[PDB]
Amino acid sequence: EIGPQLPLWAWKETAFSINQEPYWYSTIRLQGLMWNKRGHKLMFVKENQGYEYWETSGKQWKMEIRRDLDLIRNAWQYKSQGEWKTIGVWYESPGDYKGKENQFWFHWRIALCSCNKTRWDIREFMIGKHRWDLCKSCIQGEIVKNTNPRSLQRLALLHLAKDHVFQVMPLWRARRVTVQKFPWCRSPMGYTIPWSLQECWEMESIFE
Amino acid sequence: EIGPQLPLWAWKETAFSINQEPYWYSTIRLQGLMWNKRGHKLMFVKENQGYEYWETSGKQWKMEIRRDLDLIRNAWQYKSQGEWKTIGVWYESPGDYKGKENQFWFHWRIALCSCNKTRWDIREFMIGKHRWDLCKSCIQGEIVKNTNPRSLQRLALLHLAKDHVFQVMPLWRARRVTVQKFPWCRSPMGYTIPWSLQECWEMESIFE
Amino acid sequence: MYVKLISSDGHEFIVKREHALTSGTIKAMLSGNEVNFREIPSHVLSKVCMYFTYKVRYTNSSTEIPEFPIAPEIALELLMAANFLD
Amino acid sequence: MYVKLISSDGHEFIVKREHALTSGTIKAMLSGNEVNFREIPSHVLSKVCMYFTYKVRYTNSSTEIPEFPIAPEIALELLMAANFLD
Amino acid sequence: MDVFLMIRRHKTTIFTDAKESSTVFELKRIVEGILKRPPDEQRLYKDDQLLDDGKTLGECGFTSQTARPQAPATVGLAFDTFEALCIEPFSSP
Amino acid sequence: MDVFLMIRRHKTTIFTDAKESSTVFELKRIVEGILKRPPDEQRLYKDDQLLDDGKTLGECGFTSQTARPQAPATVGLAFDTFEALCIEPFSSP
Amino acid sequence: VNPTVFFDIAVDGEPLGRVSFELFADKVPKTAENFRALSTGEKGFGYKGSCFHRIIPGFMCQGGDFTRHNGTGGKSIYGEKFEDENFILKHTGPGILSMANAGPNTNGSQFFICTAKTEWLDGKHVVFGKVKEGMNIVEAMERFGSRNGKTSKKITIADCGQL
Amino acid sequence: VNPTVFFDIAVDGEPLGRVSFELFADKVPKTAENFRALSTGEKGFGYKGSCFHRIIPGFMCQGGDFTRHNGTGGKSIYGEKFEDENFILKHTGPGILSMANAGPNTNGSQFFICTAKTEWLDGKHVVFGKVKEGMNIVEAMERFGSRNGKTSKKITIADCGQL
Ligand SMILES: [Zn+2]
Ligand SMILES: [Zn+2]
Repeated sequence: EIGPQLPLWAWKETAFSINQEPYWYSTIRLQGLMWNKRGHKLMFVKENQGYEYWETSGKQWKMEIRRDLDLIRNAWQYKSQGEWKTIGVWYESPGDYKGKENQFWFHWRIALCSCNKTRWDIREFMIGKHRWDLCKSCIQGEIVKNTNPRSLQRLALLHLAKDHVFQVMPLWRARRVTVQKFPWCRSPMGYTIPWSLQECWEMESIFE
Repeated sequence: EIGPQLPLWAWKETAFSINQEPYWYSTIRLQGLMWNKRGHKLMFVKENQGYEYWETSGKQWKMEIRRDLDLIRNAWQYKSQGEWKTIGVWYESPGDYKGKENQFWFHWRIALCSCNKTRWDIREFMIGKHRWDLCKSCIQGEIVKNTNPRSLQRLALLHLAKDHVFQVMPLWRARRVTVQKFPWCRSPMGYTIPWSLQECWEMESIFE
Repeated sequence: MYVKLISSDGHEFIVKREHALTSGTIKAMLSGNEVNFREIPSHVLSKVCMYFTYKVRYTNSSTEIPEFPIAPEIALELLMAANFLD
Repeated sequence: MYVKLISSDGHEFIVKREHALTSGTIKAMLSGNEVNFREIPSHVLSKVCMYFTYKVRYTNSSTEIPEFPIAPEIALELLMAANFLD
Repeated sequence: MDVFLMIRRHKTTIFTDAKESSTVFELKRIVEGILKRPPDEQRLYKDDQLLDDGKTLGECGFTSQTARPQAPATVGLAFDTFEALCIEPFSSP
Repeated sequence: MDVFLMIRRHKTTIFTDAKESSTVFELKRIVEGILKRPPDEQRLYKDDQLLDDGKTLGECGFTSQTARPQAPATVGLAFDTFEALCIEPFSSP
Repeated sequence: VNPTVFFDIAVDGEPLGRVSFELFADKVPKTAENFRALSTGEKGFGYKGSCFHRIIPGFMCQGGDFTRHNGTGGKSIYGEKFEDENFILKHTGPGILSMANAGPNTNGSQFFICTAKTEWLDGKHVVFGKVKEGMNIVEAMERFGSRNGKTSKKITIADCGQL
Repeated sequence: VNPTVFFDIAVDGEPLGRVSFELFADKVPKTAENFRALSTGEKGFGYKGSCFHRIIPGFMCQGGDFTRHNGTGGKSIYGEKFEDENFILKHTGPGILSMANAGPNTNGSQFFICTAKTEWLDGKHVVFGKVKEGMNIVEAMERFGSRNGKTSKKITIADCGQL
């Protein structure tokens, strides 16, 4: 042979009735294998009239609080700009869901990825640099944080940051936190089939 | 020493701010370790005007179908008695949720556990036998399947089957199926803090 | 209107017929007054008689449904008559 | 009412003042008629002028919001004037 | 708010349901069709104190909570730890 | 349903918005405040055919879809591949 | 070729089930022969009548003390104790059988069955058996364990023999 | 005590980042010394100017062919090829460095870095290094890989040396 490129082709069994064994089960196996020890995790600090979490990032923080109220639910207020906003407990229609809490999930997905999200250095992209270190979902978050919501800087930068590849984050990820209940994420657009250009152009960054 | 009872006491690090290291992180680690290669899995067979699944149990079957309709959702009809019932796409209130689809999840949890669920042998429990092989959630399902909904046989048997221990099934379980969307389970009572005696006494079995 | 039940030791009961039709065996015997049982204990029969009214009264209403009090000791022989009756 | 813009090569434009206040630099210059730019390309200035009306007209309505057509070649130097203007 | 009552004599019991506002005249009528006796030989007893015909069950002490179907009360009849004991003949052809 | 139009002469362009039902009299009034000339030396041109004052933009060929703000059309004035070229003096003090 | 053994489990009187173990003899003859001899009991002493003295749920189940019944015993046909063997075999998930030793070269008669994908059980113990039939019985036994290893009920072996 | 090395990555011209590797010399002197000598290049030939010829996303990244640049090369200071070494070390998750060989006792100069908890890479290859700083750079390099191993762009090493 030429190298170690055996993996689990022989050890793959499946074949019950799923068929199409290559590129379907192997893709899921690789996606699960890659997302085991990659990323950060939620942690609990401070306790005054509420449970507070702030995660372990060091560069892109995110503060969440949960009160002792809602005796049968999940409030899970999170800090944006300078005020706390409720994630939501129950929405009558799906339209009220997609458009009221996408800001939380958009920042939550980026804050879990492990990347060098410091020294934005706006002098980049000025002399022909692309900053290949960041992912597709990380540079978008950096642009959202560092740009006015609707000026001609979220649009040119997004166009210049289209060649970056996107990593599929499984739904079972963004979980396994110390919290035993957690909010339910009824939205797959943030993790697979990522956000379109028309939705990142009209989003307000949590950071001030 | 006396045996191999080292495990990961030294390898456990945590201690960021979680504290209470014993009995909290070790419990989660053991729960995850036990539920890796235990149970059955969903499989896809047949395809006429709809996708059909029937799982791999051999004793307690469960048929599910999904049509090509709902172009942006999840119908996921399942067979009960002799008719198909829709799992649900969106519920206005939590009250409409808990009481309209608990029958699906109750049978889904039991059908995944790997136990000898054959030869019910009603002559058991007649001369002083308890059938310790089955779990707490498996004997309840057997009683529901093999008893009239409200006669004096779901009540005495449930009282006689109270000493069985219950195994905690994690929320991330009952997943990882070939289906890339799946219905969302907005109910934790079926997997943790198991069903009370007053709810298993008024439940209709899927099997006929 | 009223049906008659006889226990093993002679404990004799009168039951309203509307509650009597609940039991399958009682329905079969009445369809084919006075009903006799041979091995049914008196205490077990007394316990099982009340369940008929408990079920009939609460057949429609489902507000609270208080739990049925069954002692662990008596539950073993409660099924003895429950299986035969149904 | 109307403000005047001058490009690098002499391309001269007239813009309604309501759209003119959108740019921060234009607002600062008017607060402190005629505005001159030194290094702004003519094509880039023509492209950026239309975005003012596109934003003003669609500031409130959010029904469809058709995508803004930007060629990949021109986007590199579009930011050249976008950063200076804002 | 039905109240369930029992009349336990010698070895047998008679179980019935009534209303708290309902008087004991209908309770006597119930046993009229059982003992086949005129309403003179039967006197209802509550605990250890005499019960009269003219007073209803509302103020007699019977309550829905204390007369639940799970544990109906017993009053008995005449011609805790201990209670009355008497005889009863069967119906004649 | 505003229609956005351009008048591109020599090197400069004049951009404005109007209505499809709106006539060209107000369009001429717009350039009245720009060129400071009476409404006699200006004749609007569409493509290569003469445009008159008495016909509105509704039937002239202008449509909201074809006159979107992303790509407004150009008509020009007088005193694809190629178009008219002329002179324009600046405003005098 | 490979010898096999069967065990009958009883939980506080009434039996629970039957399990079958397959012993690898070609890869390691010594410990396989020792286990087979102890199970069939041709020298008087045998595995019959023992008791599983420790169960860690989701982790493992240890047993095989037929002398003291306290986990401090151990015996073999070769002698009181012997030394280790080859480490060619490795744990391959749940339901795998391996001898348990207090220290290196201290293998006696205390075996244990692992019902999890334990990768760190390498270089310290010899693995020699795998369950053939009766995995549900193994789960039923292990469900009665506890974190401290104490057993709520007595799980014993009623019968032993070789097929 | 333990020697360390640094690498500078460049993806199609402009550089991407810097990574640091720590080499275990006490546990295995031969392959560690060979890797250090090849990286610092005191015999003329070195790792400078090579190219990562195969990347499996979420799995691994192989490189180190400075002669043919096609994955069929290999050289060492001792000779064209040498034999294996001790297998005491084992893979301990992502970001671990190990030599890759086509067959047994065929270790040349083609190394690879694994960024996953691969447990089946045992008994076939020798593992000798672990990344100290620059894991994000390793992820950035590996993100450009593909299932077939083809690289959409050329990822090369710009500078090499020993701290
Ligand atoms: Zn990233
Ligand atoms: Zn089970």
